[PDB]
Order: sequence, then C-alpha cells, then structure tokens
Amino acid sequence: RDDFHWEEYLKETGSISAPSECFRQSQIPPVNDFKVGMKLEARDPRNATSVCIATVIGITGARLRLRLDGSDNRNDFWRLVDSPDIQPVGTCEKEGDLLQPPLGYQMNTSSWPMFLLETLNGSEMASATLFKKEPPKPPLNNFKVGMKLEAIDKKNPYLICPATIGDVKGDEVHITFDGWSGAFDYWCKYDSRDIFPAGWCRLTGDVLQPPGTS
Ligand SMILES: CNCCCC[C@H](N)C(=O)O
Repeated sequence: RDDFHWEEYLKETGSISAPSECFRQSQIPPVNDFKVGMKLEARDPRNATSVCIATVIGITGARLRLRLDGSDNRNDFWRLVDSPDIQPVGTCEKEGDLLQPPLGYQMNTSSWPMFLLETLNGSEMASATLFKKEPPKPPLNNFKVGMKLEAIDKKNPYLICPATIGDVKGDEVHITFDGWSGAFDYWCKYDSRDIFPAGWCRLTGDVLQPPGTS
C-alpha cells in the first residue's frame, strides 16, 4: 500500500518496532545486481540435500524469484542475495558434491548430464561478486513480545508482511501477521533470514504488504 509508512503505523498502533540488532539481516542492506535470466546454484527447497541449477525468474528488493532448471513453473521460491542457499555455478563441485536434478525435474533422469550442459550453454552465469556475505548471527535473542517487524508469509513466500512477535521461547519467536488470522502464524529461530526489521522493504525496494483487515 502506498499509504503505509512505519513511523505512522507505529504511532497509530501504539507499538514499537524490533531494533535492527535483533535480526540476522545486514544494517546496510546488500545490493542486488542480479538480472532476470541469470543462472546460479541453489539448494532444492523440496530436497535440502540437493544443489541444483536455478534461473532468476524475477527480482524484488534484495530478493530473487528462482526456478530450478528442468522443473515446472509452480514451485518457484524466493531467496535473499546474501542467502547461504544460493551460490555461483561451480561451487557445488568445490564442496565435494555433484549437482542433482530438481525434485520436480520434468525429464528422464538419464537426460540430466546433457540437460545440464544444454541449459548452461551460452547462458549468463551470475558472478561470485553478486553473492553477498551473510550477516553475522545476533549473539542473543533480543526480541520482546509485542515488537513489530516485517516477516515472510511461509505459506505465500513472495509476501513480506507487517508482523508482531507473539511469543518468545529460547532461541525461537512466534510470528503473527497483523490483520490476519492465526492461520498464518509460525515459530522460527530469532536469526531466521525470513524476518526483517521495520523499514527493510523500503530500504531495499521490496514490496511490503499492507496489514490485513481483521
Ligand atoms: C499473512 N498473509 C496472508 C496472505 C493470504 C493470501 C491468500 N490469497 C488468501 O487470501 O488467503
């Protein structure tokens, strides 16, 4: 929403936003120089032990909409340019591993070797320079109940929404989405890369969803 401005929203709701130091997100957001069509390696979101070739389908703020080469277009996922889950082509090999076909590979398994060559042939492989350094983990869990922040809706990952810490337990926090039912609530580690300080979308040029209408 064009009207949503944190300073005003905080005033209105009589709330405070979690300080930037609570998050495992860089004080100065990483720069996103990726381009649509670039190739990179990404851990298969539906098969963690696999590293696959991914193509940048879209760009949004400091995030990349990715699709695993050879799979359908219904399992796209979003990753920060400083996410540990993505890396330049060639990394997998250097960490003693082999690239695998995606879980949703649409061709026969035996076709993988030639498909890999074909999909990378004359393609634009994102340079190591585009991959940013992950922020260090905040030493402690400094989140307090009631603090507001921006969080990814894990049921609809493209969405970053105004959220509130509903609970704190050990190194985890209970995320609740403002204006929506508990149907989208979830627990995550306080250093999750899926939560961000108020103002993140504004600084990175990403899309912050407007609060819901509860
Ligand atoms: C907390 N964000 C929730 C978004 C829900 C969007 C979905 N299309 C629906 O209307 O259910």
